[PDB]
Amino acid sequence: EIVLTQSPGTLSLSPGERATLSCRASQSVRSSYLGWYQQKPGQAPRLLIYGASSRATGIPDRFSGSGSGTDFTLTISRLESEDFAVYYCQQYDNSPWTFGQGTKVEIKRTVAAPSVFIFPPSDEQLKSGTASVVCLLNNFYPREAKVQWKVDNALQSGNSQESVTEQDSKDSTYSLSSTLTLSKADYEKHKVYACEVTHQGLSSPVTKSFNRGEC
Amino acid sequence: ASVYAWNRKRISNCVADYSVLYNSASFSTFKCYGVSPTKLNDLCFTNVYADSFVIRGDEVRQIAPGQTGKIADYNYKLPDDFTGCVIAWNSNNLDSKVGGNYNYLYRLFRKSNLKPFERDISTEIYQAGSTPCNGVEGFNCYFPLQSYGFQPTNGVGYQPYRVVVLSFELLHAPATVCGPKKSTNLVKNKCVNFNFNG
Amino acid sequence: QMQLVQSGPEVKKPGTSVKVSCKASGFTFSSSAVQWVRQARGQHLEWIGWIVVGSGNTNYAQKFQERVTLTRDMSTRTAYMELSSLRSEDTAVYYCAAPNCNSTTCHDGFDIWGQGTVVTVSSASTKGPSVFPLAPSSKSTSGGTAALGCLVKDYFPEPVTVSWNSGALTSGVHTFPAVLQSSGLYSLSSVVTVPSSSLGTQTYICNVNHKPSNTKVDKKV
Repeated sequence: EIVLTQSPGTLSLSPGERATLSCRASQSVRSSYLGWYQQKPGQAPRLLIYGASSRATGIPDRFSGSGSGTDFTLTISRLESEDFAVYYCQQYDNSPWTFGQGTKVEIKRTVAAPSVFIFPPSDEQLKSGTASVVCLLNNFYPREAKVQWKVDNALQSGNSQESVTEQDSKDSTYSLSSTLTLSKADYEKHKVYACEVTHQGLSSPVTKSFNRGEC
Repeated sequence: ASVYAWNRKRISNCVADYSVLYNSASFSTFKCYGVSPTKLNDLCFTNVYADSFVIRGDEVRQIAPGQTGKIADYNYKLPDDFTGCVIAWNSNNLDSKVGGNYNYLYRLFRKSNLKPFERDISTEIYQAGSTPCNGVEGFNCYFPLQSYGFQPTNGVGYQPYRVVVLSFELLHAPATVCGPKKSTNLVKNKCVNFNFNG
Repeated sequence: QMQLVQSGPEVKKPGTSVKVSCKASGFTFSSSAVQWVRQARGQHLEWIGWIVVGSGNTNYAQKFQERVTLTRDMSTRTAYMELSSLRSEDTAVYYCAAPNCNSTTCHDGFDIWGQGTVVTVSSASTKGPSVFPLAPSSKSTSGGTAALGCLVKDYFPEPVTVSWNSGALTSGVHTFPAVLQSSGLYSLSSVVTVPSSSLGTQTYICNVNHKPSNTKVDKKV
């Protein structure tokens, strides 16, 4: 009963620069009933701004919302390393109380290279009657990058599990590993498997491949 | 009546028969603060006030001087030097219905505790926040009156009780509300020790 | 201290009903209100419902309207939520939140938050993990920094705690989040960067852990 589209989709700035989030409602709401919350990775969210313009207790003085008619704002007037989290807007008007999608802030770092890696199967697994090949990407920036699978120079679109670790603290990159699982029947009939990466920090995809029978 | 809008009746110019209401064998609770109940017919006052309402069995303890809770703070308060009686009994037959009775209410939200013998019927929306309510219910703007769930299959703890509180006021007036006076048989032609009315 | 203390993680099966509670302490609980929300892993928050402590009036969203109940007990100052007719699409973290109130007038936003209870819905039986060797290929890297790690497959339910050298060497490792597959068993992998000069001259053993089956294993690779 209320549409709260949140902008921007993601926020990518260095520690010190200033940010302006916004929550846009598709109907009128009163500024006395909108709140901004912050959740750090893994913890329970903590209230930041109540009444769309009034700070909370314990929050620093740097933080300050604005809260106009139906079109609400949130100005973070300097960004720390503490500040990178996700932020949500909630409305308390009698209609179903809704949340926004939530904006995530990431630290602007340097475009790093996703070194393609591969790992063959293992006899421990190939005693169990299975098959699995993993292609690794580590210490690259930004997050966006795609891995594809080759099996005798062909893709496999079903049974491809990809995961990515959250941003580090020391180097501040992402590292994602994709696993391609088969049956030991399948791996017993096919030989050569390959993967490649697509990222901005490079010009062309770079290949890390291997062939069966040679560990 | 409901406890938040209890009904008062002023009784005067009549011969109260207090000791007959004493032994009804009907009232679960009978207390008398400041007046002994075995001597009710020989102390007579100017006005007697009767207050009647309905509460639940577990809150009857609160209807007494010096007690606090929800009834004694937002609905009905008795002073420290109350002189009178409190009478209550169980009326589950008349005040409860299968599934509940939803005609008896009680105030739950108020800014401050009531002064003794003060009656409020205001139904403005209670502001539990620092946010102006403008008469629309929601967050931190609650309606102050909660209904009683009077169901006939409860225990005696949640079972309805009817309460009547008698306040014996004495001002400097010639005390119109006096009790009955026994008048023995009349004997003649013997040296007797008479006491006619005066 | 102003806090809500919540119950423990729960594992349930589809079609059953689950009941979670959080106890209030440190403030005047009798005037506040409590709202319940939920969150999947990495997803947006979703509003479940809210309830007034005093009167007991409740409100639920359209999605959960017919299959949730919110109740409270003033005697012990506890709030309860029961969710019925379960589905596999309800595995998430549940939070209860209330404003700080003290008996006269109180705050205008949900400031106090619980720590959240993790509710898992799966018909799979409790199993135990297996650890497999991510072979460092003899020449996968020229002597720079090379990758070597551990596969963990077929463990249920979460979580599995991993380490190397009895925990001692922690520089340069990445422990990946769990992945939920068709077979119901989760699967996470842990990797380390050490040159090929290390793989023949440095020593590593892999440590895996699962207490609900008491599982401690070591895999030379």
